[PDB]
Amino acid sequence: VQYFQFYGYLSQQQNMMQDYVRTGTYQRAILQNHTDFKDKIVLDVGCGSGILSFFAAQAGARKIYAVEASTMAQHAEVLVKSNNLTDRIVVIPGKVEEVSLPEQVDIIISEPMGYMLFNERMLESYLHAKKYLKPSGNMFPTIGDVHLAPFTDEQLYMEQFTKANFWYQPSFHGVDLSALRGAAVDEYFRQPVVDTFDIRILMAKSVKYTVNFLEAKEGDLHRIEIPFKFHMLHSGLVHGLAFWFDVAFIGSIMTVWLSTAPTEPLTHWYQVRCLFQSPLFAKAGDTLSGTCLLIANKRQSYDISIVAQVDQTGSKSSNLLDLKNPFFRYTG
Amino acid sequence: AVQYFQFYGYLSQQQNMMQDYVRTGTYQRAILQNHTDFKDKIVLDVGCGSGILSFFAAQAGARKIYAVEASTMAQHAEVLVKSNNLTDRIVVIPGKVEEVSLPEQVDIIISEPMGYMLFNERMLESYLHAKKYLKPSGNMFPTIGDVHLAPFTDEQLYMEQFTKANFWYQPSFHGVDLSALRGAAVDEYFRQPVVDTFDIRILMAKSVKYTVNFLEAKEGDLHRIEIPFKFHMLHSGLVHGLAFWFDVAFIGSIMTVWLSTAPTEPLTHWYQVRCLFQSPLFAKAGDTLSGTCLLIANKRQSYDISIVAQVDQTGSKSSNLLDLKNPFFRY
Amino acid sequence: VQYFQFYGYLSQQQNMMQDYVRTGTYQRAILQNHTDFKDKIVLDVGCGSGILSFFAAQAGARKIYAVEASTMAQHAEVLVKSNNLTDRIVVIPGKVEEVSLPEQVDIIISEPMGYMLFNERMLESYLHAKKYLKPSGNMFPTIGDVHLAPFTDEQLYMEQFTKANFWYQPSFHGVDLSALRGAAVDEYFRQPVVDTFDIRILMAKSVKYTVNFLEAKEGDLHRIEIPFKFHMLHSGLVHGLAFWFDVAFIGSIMTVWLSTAPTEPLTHWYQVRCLFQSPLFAKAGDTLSGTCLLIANKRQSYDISIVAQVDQTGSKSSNLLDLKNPFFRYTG
Amino acid sequence: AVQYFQFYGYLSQQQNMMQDYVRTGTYQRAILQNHTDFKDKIVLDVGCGSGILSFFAAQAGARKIYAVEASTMAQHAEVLVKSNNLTDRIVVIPGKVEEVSLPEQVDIIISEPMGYMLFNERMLESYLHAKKYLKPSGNMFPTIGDVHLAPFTDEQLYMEQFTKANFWYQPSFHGVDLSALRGAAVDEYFRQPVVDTFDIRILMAKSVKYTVNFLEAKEGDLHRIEIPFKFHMLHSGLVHGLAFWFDVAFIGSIMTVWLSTAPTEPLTHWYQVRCLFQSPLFAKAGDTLSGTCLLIANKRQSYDISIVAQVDQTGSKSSNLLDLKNPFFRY
Ligand SMILES: Nc1ncnc2c1ncn2[C@@H]1O[C@H](CSCC[C@H](N)C(=O)O)[C@@H](O)[C@H]1O
Ligand SMILES: Nc1ncnc2c1ncn2[C@@H]1O[C@H](CSCC[C@H](N)C(=O)O)[C@@H](O)[C@H]1O
Ligand SMILES: Nc1ncnc2c1ncn2[C@@H]1O[C@H](CSCC[C@H](N)C(=O)O)[C@@H](O)[C@H]1O
Ligand SMILES: Nc1ncnc2c1ncn2[C@@H]1O[C@H](CSCC[C@H](N)C(=O)O)[C@@H](O)[C@H]1O
Repeated sequence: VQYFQFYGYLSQQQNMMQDYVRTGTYQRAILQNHTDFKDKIVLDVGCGSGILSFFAAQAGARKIYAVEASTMAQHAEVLVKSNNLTDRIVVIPGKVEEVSLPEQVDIIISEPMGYMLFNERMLESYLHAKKYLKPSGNMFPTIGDVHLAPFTDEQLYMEQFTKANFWYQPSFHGVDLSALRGAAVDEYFRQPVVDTFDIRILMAKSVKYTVNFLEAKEGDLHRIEIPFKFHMLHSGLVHGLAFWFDVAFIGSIMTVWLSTAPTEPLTHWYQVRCLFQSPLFAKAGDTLSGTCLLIANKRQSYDISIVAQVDQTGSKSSNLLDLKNPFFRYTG
Repeated sequence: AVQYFQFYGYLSQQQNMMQDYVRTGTYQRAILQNHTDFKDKIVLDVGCGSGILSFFAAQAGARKIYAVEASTMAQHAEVLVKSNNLTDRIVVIPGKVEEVSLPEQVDIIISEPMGYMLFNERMLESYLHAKKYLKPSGNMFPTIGDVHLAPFTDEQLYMEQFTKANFWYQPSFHGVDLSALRGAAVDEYFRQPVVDTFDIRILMAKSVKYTVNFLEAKEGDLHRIEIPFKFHMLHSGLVHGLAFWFDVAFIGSIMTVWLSTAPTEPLTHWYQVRCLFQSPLFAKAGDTLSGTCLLIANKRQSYDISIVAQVDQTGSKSSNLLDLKNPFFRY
Repeated sequence: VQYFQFYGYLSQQQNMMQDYVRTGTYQRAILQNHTDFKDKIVLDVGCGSGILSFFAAQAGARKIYAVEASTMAQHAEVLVKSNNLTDRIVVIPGKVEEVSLPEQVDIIISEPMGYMLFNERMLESYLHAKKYLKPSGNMFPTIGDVHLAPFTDEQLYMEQFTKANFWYQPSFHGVDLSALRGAAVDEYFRQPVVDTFDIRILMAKSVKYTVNFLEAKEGDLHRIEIPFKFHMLHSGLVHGLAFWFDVAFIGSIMTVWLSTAPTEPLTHWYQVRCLFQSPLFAKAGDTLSGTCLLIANKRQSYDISIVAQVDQTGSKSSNLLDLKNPFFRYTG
Repeated sequence: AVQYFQFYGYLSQQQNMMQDYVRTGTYQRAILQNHTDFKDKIVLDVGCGSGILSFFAAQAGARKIYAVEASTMAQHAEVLVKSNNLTDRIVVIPGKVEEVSLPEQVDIIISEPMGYMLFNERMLESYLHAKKYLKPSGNMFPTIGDVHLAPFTDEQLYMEQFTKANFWYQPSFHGVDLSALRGAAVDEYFRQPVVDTFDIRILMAKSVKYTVNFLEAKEGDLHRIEIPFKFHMLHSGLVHGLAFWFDVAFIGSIMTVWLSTAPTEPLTHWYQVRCLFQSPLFAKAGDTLSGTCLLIANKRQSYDISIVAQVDQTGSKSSNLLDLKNPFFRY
């Protein structure tokens, strides 16, 4: 509930700000689309530091309502004063779903993307605020693609068992821990892995899943069924699925893309890998079918259910992951 | 706290404490080498986690061990009690020690309730709370706890933190002035305790110690903890803040056994904790550096931490707040 | 059979030579006992480089027969020539048990000590050569003590399981290896550990076992029964037994000791630890009883059988070790 | 050799080869990615050890795999075949490939018969021997093997080895002259191949490669192996000897896959092998350094290795023997 404490620290805000791909692209998108802003009314949902509102101001917006739920709002307000933008940017402390704007807006801007795009469940707030949009008003970003794909990583699916095996000692300071080995394995396999990777570990082309923020409703995000049918370009043991995302700022003048793909430069979102507990053997030619099912939970996250089978063999694999507790493997 | 008990509910977290040999092994050495403190006795383990301390209790020859765990871990602990044929003797009791009801009074309580700076997490309150089940002449493991503090010089540390805050002194970041929050940035980062280890060379005075005798302290003593100090400086330099570590003593019937987190001793998972002054104090050898640490307990289960210090000679004062909720693990 | 190749390399000879405790003590022992040598006849069994014969020459021996089985003999001969000792030192290529000396000798010198003293089984050659000793002739060294004692080392008994657990992977490149986990554990526990250690890991005073080279027969070394009864000075988990040895040069003038104890400086013999596969819990006061049984085998070594029980509990432990394949844990 | 087969009889030794991911993983990639070379075929694994290559064979869709192991390991391999339900398809056959009798001819032989310098251990002879069970148009894994060699400069190496031998140039060691064997000491140590890795910067010329096509070579070809070379020097310096590494290619029906032990490639358990000259040769850039490696097979299952080299410009020759029986593992 109070993960807003997390967003209160300037250090956390700094982290996002310093992601040049993230913050630069946002700026590019807005100023390169100045007509979507010149003397328009704006809603910045979750402004934090304010940076996005400050960009909307650069592009000529008349009025920008910058809503922030955390105590980061106080510093947003201090910033609007020293920049002398009190005439154009209004900070509103609170949640979008609880505060009241004095006016309908022309465009909504926000950076509500989490790991796997959906993590933190802020996109539901983004959508929630369409209640303030003027009809035919725009949203920045406008759409998001989630990509997923099969990977082969033997060493990653091995770290998992090497770790768990602490619990396979028959005499730790004289205690037999081996009865707990199974539960340890299970814990590590419930953890989505956060780092990047060589793109060569991929075994099929991604399949994408599109959310259009102009059309989608707040409740479309409680249950995200991602059906997949892969056509394996390479033979090997498949150790799980890799996920990444792209967002799109469709402006009047131009479409700008902010991509978090293994191919584009690295961002603070890295990529997310979900291991299978049973590797599937596939060969080039085969189809890897299943569905990835994302079920919104109480801890502002998603229960991930991944069912996959190789159509030719028929051998199958099913895994359940806990997105609120990931493993950050990124070191260098 | 809901998040605190979820934390110790992950096997990975229990494994990490267990994997710390110095900790895990000292406890065993403590328990086993004063077996008389256990042989044929009734034991209480407060927050037994994996169950590891109660097993050591069983090895010493205890008769009955009540192992209270409040996390999910309760269930995993009981599995281990079965697979080890200690169903005999180890009764896993799910819940908080405050809330459960043991059927009996105990000859000795054992526990590992320590956090960074000794007091972090505030489990010593629970540990002392459980004294209500302690018999007269009943021992405790640990028995006492010394907190040590000493002034340090480490400019690299100071710059490292300072330069982070100095992100917020920019005249235009993508054409945006952040300098107004320059102040607030320094405040926040320097509220952070740096957790890592260091070469003892960086220390500039014998440490003052603060002793808490667990046999005698009430739960409410820990609500306000006031640590005065007087450092007789031993080297001239910039004083960049304070380093904190703790020792713990298992005063047994046969032997005392220490578990230390001193920078001079072998490294543990607690590492050491340094706080930083926003601006270093200048001190000469032979000078006196004095002040107090105030540790006010709070709703949210920390720790509002205050450190005022002044070089008496020059009257150079420095006051600091510490946000134990936001450590900077520099390792 | 042809481990004599090993002793052919000058590098291997150098290694022993460079052990200052070993080579210095030998020298000290001989010259400090010059009367045992002045104009006496000597047999150096396994002279290698010759170093010991060269010491006997320094102490005034009339005649020294230096027997060497390996091709190291050729270099021994080259060395006797350049030192100009052809008059006093005779190199005889071959085994003691196969060559023939031209004469009975007054003293036998040799360094036939191996790991745990007995390893390599050269002491049987040392004893074998008593057939050349003049009655009331002496032997250098004269006696050896083997010491053993209980130790506590949790981390050492843990390396063993952490290693074995490679074999506890359910899917290594897709193969389940776990059926072989037991045999892996067994292999590591059959391996005596060679390094040194802090003496504080000891839990009882050593018990010694004495061989007197003046009296012992070649066949007393095929079967070495070492009965032990320890009185635990400390409480803890006992993870096996530590072994080390001492030898004694009992001269007319003086007894010199060459000690390989954890307390004396480190030598190239280090110390040998044998882990139990089941740790025994003991407390100060308790007796740790059992026998260590050393049974000479085909690979010029010893099968070690260690039976131990704690008398108070009655819980017992039995282990079998393979001395021809040790694990050298010594690094720094 | 009795000692060679005892060596691969220890699980620890099999584990060490398996743990080498580059090796173990390249083979898998090789087998699995040209599955057609296996799908529904009859396979021979020569010296299967743990059984690991035959399992990959099974995964590719083979029909019958004859896995010959000569060590104790035969028994452990069969255990794994049972616990994996591949009793179906993997027939463990104890003994040497030379001595056993397979009931059938095979569509493809697979093996990992490589040692340091490719040829060490001499198992390529066994590998090629097994061609007698190979059908016509039958493939082999690996198919070919390139040996690479190139001159290197590394004075630290040269001194390190030299200073060891210089123990034997002492006028009196505990009053004893060893200098007479000074010569013989240098001989011995410099017969040793140094096994470890190195920065590619130390190499002074493009490597010449020596290709052995396994599809075509008879067992007796490997008895005398003569490797001529001509290095067009690329830097002036002291030439301290030669570095040797090998690559191996799995020429499949779908793809070629290389497994390299190049100093430019990721490190493997074979590391790289350098030989040392007793005295370095001096060479200028643009100079030609030429000579030959002679590798004469011998009773005792090595390797008598000869290396003569001369800087043509100056006529500076250097001849060396290499004792593959005595490597100096400098890692
Ligand atoms: N439901 C909600 N209502 C108001 N603010 C919210 C919110 N959910 C998340 N936020 C805030 O939105 C911020 C998201 S991080 C984005 C920071 C800033 N917009 C930037 O682009 O750099 C956090 O500070 C968070 O506290
Ligand atoms: N008030 C309380 N009542 C019961 N258990 C508590 C508690 N406060 C903390 N704990 C539990 O006690 C454990 C402390 S960590 C120590 C674990 C274990 N005794 C060991 O030595 O490794 C955690 O599992 C935590 O969940
Ligand atoms: N049975 C035997 N007959 C002759 N020489 C033997 C032998 N058994 C072992 N040796 C030789 O004795 C040597 C033992 S190492 C001792 C070297 C030398 N005496 C010194 O003290 O430095 C080896 O060189 C070995 O080859
Ligand atoms: N001539 C021969 N006949 C049968 N097996 C042999 C052999 N020469 C060597 N071997 C065995 O083949 C193995 C080579 S090591 C390779 C092991 C396994 N194929 C892997 O890839 O990991 C050893 O176990 C060795 O004992």
